[PDB]
Amino acid sequence: AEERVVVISSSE
Amino acid sequence: EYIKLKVIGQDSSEIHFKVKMTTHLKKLKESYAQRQGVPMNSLRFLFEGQRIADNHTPKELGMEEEDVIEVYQEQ
Repeated sequence: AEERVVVISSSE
Repeated sequence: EYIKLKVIGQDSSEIHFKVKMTTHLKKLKESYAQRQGVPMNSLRFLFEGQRIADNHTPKELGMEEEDVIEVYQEQ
């Protein structure tokens, strides 16, 4: 598996 | 400030999340469940063995860069 980085936005 | 958290799954796979220190971790839980293709409520998310609440922030839990979250099946 490759590296997976998810950016979580600040809007909720 | 953002930090990168490592989420370790039941099968030892990893997804990392860049999360703002003030973001409620509900958002990470939703994203992880979406990417695993399972309902968010089938999972429990633990930091140092303690359950992460929807409205916990990384700041409240004292999380730091490269801290680990573990995902288990809900009991």
